[PDB]
Amino acid sequence: EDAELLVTVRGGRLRGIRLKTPGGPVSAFLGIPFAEPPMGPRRFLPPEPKQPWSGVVDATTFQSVCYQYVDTLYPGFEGTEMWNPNRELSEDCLYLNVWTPYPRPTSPTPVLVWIYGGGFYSGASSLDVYDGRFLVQAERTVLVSMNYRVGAFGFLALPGSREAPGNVGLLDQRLALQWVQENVAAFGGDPTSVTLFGESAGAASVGMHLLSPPSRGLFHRAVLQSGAPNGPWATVGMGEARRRATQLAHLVGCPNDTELVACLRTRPAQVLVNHEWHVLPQESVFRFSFVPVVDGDFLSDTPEALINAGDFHGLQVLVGVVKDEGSYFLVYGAPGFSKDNESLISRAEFLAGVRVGVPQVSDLAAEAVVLHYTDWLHPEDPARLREALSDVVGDHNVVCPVAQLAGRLAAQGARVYAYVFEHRASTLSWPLWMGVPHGYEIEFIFGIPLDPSRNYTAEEKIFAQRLMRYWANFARTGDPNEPQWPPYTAGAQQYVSLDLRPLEVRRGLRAQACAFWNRFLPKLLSA
Amino acid sequence: EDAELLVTVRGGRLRGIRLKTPGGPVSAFLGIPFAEPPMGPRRFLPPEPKQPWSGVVDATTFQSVCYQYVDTLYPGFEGTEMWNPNRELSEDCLYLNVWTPYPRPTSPTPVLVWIYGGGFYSGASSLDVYDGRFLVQAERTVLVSMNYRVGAFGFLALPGSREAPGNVGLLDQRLALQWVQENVAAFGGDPTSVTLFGESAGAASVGMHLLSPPSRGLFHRAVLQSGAPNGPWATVGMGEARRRATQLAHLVGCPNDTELVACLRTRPAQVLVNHEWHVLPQESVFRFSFVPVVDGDFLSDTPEALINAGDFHGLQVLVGVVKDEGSYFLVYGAPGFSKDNESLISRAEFLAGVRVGVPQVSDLAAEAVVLHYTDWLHPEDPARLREALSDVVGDHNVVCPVAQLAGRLAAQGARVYAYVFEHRASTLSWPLWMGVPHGYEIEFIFGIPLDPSRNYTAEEKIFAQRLMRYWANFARTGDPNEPQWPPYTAGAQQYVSLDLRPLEVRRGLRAQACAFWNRFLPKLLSA
Ligand SMILES: *[C@@H]1O[C@H](CO[C@@H]2O[C@@H](C)[C@@H](O)[C@@H](O)[C@@H]2O)[C@@H](O[C@@H]2O[C@H](CO)[C@@H](O)[C@H](O)[C@H]2NC(C)=O)[C@H](O)[C@H]1NC(C)=O
Ligand SMILES: *[C@@H]1O[C@H](CO[C@@H]2O[C@@H](C)[C@@H](O)[C@@H](O)[C@@H]2O)[C@@H](O[C@@H]2O[C@H](CO)[C@@H](O)[C@H](O)[C@H]2NC(C)=O)[C@H](O)[C@H]1NC(C)=O
Ligand SMILES: COc1cc2c(cc1OC)C(=O)[C@H](CC1CCN(Cc3ccccc3)CC1)C2
Ligand SMILES: COc1cc2c(cc1OC)C(=O)[C@H](CC1CCN(Cc3ccccc3)CC1)C2
Repeated sequence: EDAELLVTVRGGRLRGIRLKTPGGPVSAFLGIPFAEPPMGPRRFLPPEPKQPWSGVVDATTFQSVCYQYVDTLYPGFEGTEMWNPNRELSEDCLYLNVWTPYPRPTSPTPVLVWIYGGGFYSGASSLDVYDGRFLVQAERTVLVSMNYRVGAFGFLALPGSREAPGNVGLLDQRLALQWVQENVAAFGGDPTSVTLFGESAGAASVGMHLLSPPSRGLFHRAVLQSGAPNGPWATVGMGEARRRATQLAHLVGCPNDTELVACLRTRPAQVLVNHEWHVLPQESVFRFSFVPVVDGDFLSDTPEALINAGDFHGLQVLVGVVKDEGSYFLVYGAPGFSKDNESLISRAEFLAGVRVGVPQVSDLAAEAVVLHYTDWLHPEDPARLREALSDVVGDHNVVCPVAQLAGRLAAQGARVYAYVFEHRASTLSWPLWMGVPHGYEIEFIFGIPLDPSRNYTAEEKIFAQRLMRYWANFARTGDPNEPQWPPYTAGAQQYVSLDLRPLEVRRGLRAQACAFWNRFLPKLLSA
Repeated sequence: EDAELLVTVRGGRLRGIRLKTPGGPVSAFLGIPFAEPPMGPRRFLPPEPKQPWSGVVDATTFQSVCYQYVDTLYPGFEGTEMWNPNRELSEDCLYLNVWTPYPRPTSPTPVLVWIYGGGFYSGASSLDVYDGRFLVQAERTVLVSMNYRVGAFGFLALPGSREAPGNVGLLDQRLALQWVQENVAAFGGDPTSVTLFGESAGAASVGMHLLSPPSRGLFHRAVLQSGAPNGPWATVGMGEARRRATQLAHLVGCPNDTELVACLRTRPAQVLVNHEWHVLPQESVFRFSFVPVVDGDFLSDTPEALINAGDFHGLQVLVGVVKDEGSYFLVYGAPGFSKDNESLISRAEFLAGVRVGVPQVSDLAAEAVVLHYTDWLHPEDPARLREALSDVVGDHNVVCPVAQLAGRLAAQGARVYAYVFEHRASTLSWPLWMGVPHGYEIEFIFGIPLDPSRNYTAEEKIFAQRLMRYWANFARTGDPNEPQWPPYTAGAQQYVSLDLRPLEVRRGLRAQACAFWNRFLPKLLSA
């Protein structure tokens, strides 16, 4: 046997596997249990630490994916399938993965912890696009990724109840981070240099750990890609969480909070998934039924309030967005959109699309959106309308929540670096009109282009290596730099473009659009 | 005696004067009485037709200027003095002026009728800049201009009362127009071709005659320069007119409508003028105490409603603005502004200036203004802030009311031509930062540069001749064209730039800005 692939952690012994990479081997420990399986009476409850085991746990393959909806929108299309579960679904799903250089580092090595996105309703650490093998070999880090509960299993909340307190998926993440603190040294990782990074709901997760004191001691630096805890999709208030939980019970034949959860616990996991989208109150894109709930516990206040009131001295954070954050979402409900035509919508479809992209706001707020995003010299031009609705959804859900987070953190003591990712992958299957869509920077950060079996270009490989170096520099030092990448500040608002050309420094994260969403529109909604 | 200078009109015989002009002689009949002097018991009352006289009235000089405030902001500065009364003040002021070619035309000639601006509180037909001799000689038109009551004497209203019904200044204008119908043929003018033109409050007056049926039979075309009847300064509601009238009475020692007006009729004219500005409810620029009142009589409803509900087929209209409608107004009250420095204001002064320029709106509405007019990449640049406040005032008071009117008229049957006047006069006394300010296209339309005694460049003389041709072409044919000047439409929104260069066609009268003022902001104020 190979001693490099045998590790003893606090709970017992593990057997890993040696993996090939174009640059040399790496060691991988996949499917390490970090919590007791949250099944049966355990459903909806906070995770409990995994009890010690005798013998050797086989950490040689990815474990199951947490129960979740499977996207049926374009069956067999690789653009949607790459995000779907690639292992069987199970509620017995709380496992994490460690990648380390081969042979294992003997001196403490900086740790990256990946939190996957997927709207808090989907995702898995086993997806191909999250393969940590390239980052670990090229940049000599330890990489950890964990599965955490999603959808009703992670975030159904009956606030006040002990049975379904909400946010347990976030506690799954915290438990994995405590696991890293306690065991990552056994794999050569340095528990004193832990950088959290995540995308979309994973980024929103990272931010929530920044704003929750019990988690803030489990890591040192943060990377938020295309997501933020203050996103209008990332949290729900207590009353709407209760209504969504109560409607879900009703749709599956249930029924006292205790009595309601007890009946929910009797239902097959798949039954809850089958009705998940039906508890959304209005037609929408970029909205998800079961998300973190602001209840005073995990989050003592709203993320916006917590951001505006925080001392962030000593924090370095790396944030950014893709060029077209909104386009991807339009084909899941905006009238007139399809990946298979050019989606050259009419003004009437644009107007209807605005209510789908900004659901549950006053007619006055919707008019304000139409005012800002209409070119009144070309009010009915279909191409401009398509781009404008994509900007509405992208600005409102991603860019402007990210800009607000970065502005407040910088103005309150944190060093912030900002990027816009502007390269469209040669391999992208989605239509050209979607531009650079949500999620398609991840494969470059993880160095997937280095995989020879895939058909990336030679400068795409160099680009991936640049990005891995930036990300790993930030993990090691708080500074992505080795043309220079300057910090983002509330005044100068500098960020860099990431593409095949050299770094170009630019100003303003859609500053005009984000003044509307971050400064004016809240005032309108309060009055 | 000279027969060219003798004319008989319905009220009796008139003697005029022969005027010299760089291009040839013109006949002028200045100071023709068209109403009984509205003095004593007649103050605040509708005008009464001039009773016929025996003998010959000498119409040889301008009559007195209607009682009015005199601008004291920069004493002896020609930029302010040129607008101040150049004849003694009197309530005995209801006289009009006719200019005709010498010798008198042999065939019926098109008539231009000028209505001066001055915020409805000031102005006079005698000002040097309204000298009709050049238009008449260059373009062989008949030109008429009238005095009409201003300030409290023209527009103090106690709505419902017979003693101060309001709008008598507009009835002064209407009576003069009836005089033109009955008498202009005696000067060679064609009463079937009468074109109204006016600037600022005169433009708004022209517009109100378009929307008042009794006036509509007295003219055929209209020209609105830098003003519109739907401007937020040009009308007041019944209750606010009553409150201003009542506060004016209170401030001059007056306690029943008839008893109140009777007490006011005893006060010296100058005493009413001395208190005129004190009835404005809030600190402001571009607001005037006594303006046309929406009463159900002269205006069946608000100008905005009448515009939106009217059939305008068969109407030709020429409308336009200067490049910098707002700058002039800032030195009358916006903090940090002066003609004598560069008025490089701070953000704090800008914010304060926005409430002065947009008085009596909700805090939320003010925030919406700040959002649209702040460049959030340069929120504090003094030069940009100065230009932004000027655009706020120019867009809100002039450009966007003119654009709304032009768009509605075109879409409802009228042929519309639109211009932006972009030439800054060589002789201009105001600082360079004001650009092309409110009012400074008038001297070119009237051909004042052809006066040799003045020091205009030769190119300005050519330019004035071009502009007179456009105006007279429109007056004769409804079409300024002889590069072509296309009609303005709600869709294409085409207009021409007027300066020393040839006609350049452009699109949108500040369209992004005016969507905010005309489409969104009203919805906000009602909610
Ligand atoms: C672009 O596609 C949308 C969606 O239609 C789907 O994709 C097309 C490629 C084609 O295969 C359609 O039949 C598919 O349904 C079109 O909008 C749809 O129009 C139909 C009827 O005309 C309607 O029943 C759907 O609800 C519409 N989908 C909406 C509103 O989201 C759209 O018209 C296409 N654009 C074109 C053809 O120019
Ligand atoms: C630009 O001028 C304004 C107006 O001030 C007047 O004109 C100046 C040329 C100078 O002679 C001033 O003293 C005049 O009062 C300045 O704003 C004024 O500032 C003073 C304080 O110094 C204050 O008492 C006034 O109320 C201000 N007036 C207004 C209308 O706000 C302004 O500071 C000057 N800007 C410069 C010099 O950059
Ligand atoms: C089935 O019903 C619905 C399903 C969805 C929506 C609305 C729905 O109806 C309201 C959405 O808005 C979602 C659209 C996202 C699906 C996942 N992808 C790929 C991706 C996954 C993870 C990270 C980054 C990208 C992005 C768009 C799904
Ligand atoms: C004394 O108080 C005030 C006086 C004025 C304002 C506010 C005031 O206090 C709030 C204004 O806003 C007015 C500013 C105009 C004065 C006349 N001119 C010249 C002109 C005359 C006729 C047509 C076109 C231009 C333009 C600016 C006057």
